[PDB]
Amino acid sequence: NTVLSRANSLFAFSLSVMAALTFGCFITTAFKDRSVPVRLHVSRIMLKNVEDFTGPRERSDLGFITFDITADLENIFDWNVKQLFLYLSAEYSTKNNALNQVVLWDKIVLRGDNPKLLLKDMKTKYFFFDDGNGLKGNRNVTLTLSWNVVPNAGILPLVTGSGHVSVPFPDTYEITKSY
Amino acid sequence: MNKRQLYYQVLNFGMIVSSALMIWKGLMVITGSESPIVVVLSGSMEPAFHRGDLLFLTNRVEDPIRVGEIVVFRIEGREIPIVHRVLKIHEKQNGHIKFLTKGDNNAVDDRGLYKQGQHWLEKKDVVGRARGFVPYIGIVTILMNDYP
Amino acid sequence: PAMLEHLSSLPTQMDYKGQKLAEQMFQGIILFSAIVGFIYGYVAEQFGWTVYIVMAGFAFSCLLTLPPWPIYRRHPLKWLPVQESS
Amino acid sequence: WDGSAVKNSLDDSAKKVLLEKYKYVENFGLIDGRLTICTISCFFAIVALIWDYMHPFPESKPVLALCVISYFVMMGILTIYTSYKEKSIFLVAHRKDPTGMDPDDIWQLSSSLKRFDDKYTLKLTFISGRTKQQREAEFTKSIAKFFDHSGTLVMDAYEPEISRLHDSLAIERK
Ligand SMILES: *[C@@H]1O[C@H](CO)[C@@H](O[C@@H]2O[C@H](CO)[C@@H](O[C@@H]3O[C@H](CO[C@H]4O[C@H](CO)[C@@H](O)[C@H](O)[C@@H]4O)[C@@H](O)[C@H](O[C@H]4O[C@H](CO)[C@@H](O)[C@H](O)[C@@H]4O)[C@@H]3O)[C@H](O)[C@H]2NC(C)=O)[C@H](O)[C@H]1NC(C)=O
Repeated sequence: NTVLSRANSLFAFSLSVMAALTFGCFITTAFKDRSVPVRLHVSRIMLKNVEDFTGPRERSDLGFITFDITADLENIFDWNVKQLFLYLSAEYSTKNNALNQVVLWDKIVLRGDNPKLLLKDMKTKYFFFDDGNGLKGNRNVTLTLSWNVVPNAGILPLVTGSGHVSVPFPDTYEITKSY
Repeated sequence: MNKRQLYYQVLNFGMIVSSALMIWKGLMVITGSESPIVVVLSGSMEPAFHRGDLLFLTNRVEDPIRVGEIVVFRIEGREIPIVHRVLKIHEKQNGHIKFLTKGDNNAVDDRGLYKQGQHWLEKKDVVGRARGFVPYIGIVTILMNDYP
Repeated sequence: PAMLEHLSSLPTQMDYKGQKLAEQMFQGIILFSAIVGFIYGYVAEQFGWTVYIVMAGFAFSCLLTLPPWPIYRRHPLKWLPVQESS
Repeated sequence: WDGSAVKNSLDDSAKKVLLEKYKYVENFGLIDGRLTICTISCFFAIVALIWDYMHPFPESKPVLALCVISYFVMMGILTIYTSYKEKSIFLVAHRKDPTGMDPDDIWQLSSSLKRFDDKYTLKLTFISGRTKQQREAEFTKSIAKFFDHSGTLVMDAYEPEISRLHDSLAIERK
């Protein structure tokens, strides 16, 4: 009847406030182009029981990784960040030109749970799987901590923090005695 | 004959449906591969990525694949686009890429693709990499798709 | 004749410049709520205050939009020149 | 509620009193140009849609990109074509029996009413081929004074403007 004027007005103001919130949200995610890294410090390393697991599926190699972490996150919190995520870049090379990498662990970190992230001798339940059992004879493995976050409505960058640990490896020894 | 009503009908109808379908095709072209803009429906990703989100999609324009990234691919048993996370990489510099994959909040791999002896993701069994997400329109479009 | 004056007989029998200044006030209070929203989001440093200010501004726009303005309906010719009777 | 109702109703009444009193043959052709551009756009749109339905994508990327860039620049030239030729001029009519005379002295007419303002404008011009010169008559008025919500948009209240039109046509055509 006569509510068509109110209908046109509600379409106009609804598209107006929708346009206003969209302009606000990409001006919000526009100016934060710069990112900041994190720091990694590992005291010692422990490496044990690297064994040749002769299995029915493949004849692969199995090993365990145990280390310590000390870090800080008091300069990484942002205004539109929601979730903090971990993944471990453990890159090495084999004899068949295969650049391998195995991740270790992750945490569902919310803003306000833990002000200082430092803990010793953790054990990762994820199986460190070797592809074509060429780790027996490697001379270096390296580790570098990286992370990933999600914004409110923006893009997904990955920022790898600076810091790497390089650990050698013996020739042929099954139950590795490390200090 | 029918001049004016057929005139304005073909005008507004063809304008709306042609413009919508070919800006969709323009997004298909500009994303490199096919790569439609998709919506999330996973349940095992909810502490990491909530329900009802739009996702854009970038592709292989002069960049190789890395680790620590969402990867969307085909499920051929149901023919459904499903996204997970990458966990393992295994490459050789001659043109074949075979690696493992495993989602978040699970101790279970992405089963259904291959057997236990073979790697899960081949380089041709992939859709791409999503850069961006919209957290509000996805609930609206899945409630529109769930309406008959 | 009289066979075509049925459905096309409703133009706006109201003011013009009064609704001009009214829509100026609507866009003004919307931009004012928006600017205090993002400066209070910049000060208080979380997004839920900006959400609450935007939703409160939308609710205030609805509460200033829905009312009839009966005085304006009673006197469209208060500012417009007075129309004649057929 | 919007002005477009009284705009197109007054345009229909103007065309009705034109055909009822002045007896001239209305024509078009810019509408036929709109037919041309919309049918050609739908032609290559449906051809590209069927060609993408029958063939896979990465062997169909580049010429489809060329087609969508061609459609974008075609819509751009269509937009500037509309903004440069079809502002408000809405009708063209030609005369009867040009026995030995050149087809000139042809009039265009337009109705101007801006966004939510009480200032109606009727601008009609004609090309007269005696000196190849245009003459334009303008009306800056308002119509909504006398009648009421019942909608008395009758000829019996608007006839002096048409009287001015036909005796101006008489004193200009001698
Ligand atoms: C540990 O084992 C490695 C290999 O087994 C030996 O080789 C060096 O490793 C370091 C890193 O541990 C390398 O430094 C980085 O190299 C990157 C490219 O090199 C890659 O490819 C070679 C191919 O042989 C691999 O050997 C190597 O491990 C890498 O996988 C660069 O891209 C890096 O640059 C980064 O930092 C700079 C700032 O400095 C940024 O500007 C860049 O954008 C980028 O982020 C980095 O330079 C090094 O190049 C390797 N070679 C040599 C000769 O040193 C290590 O020697 C061994 N260590 C020990 C103690 O045994």
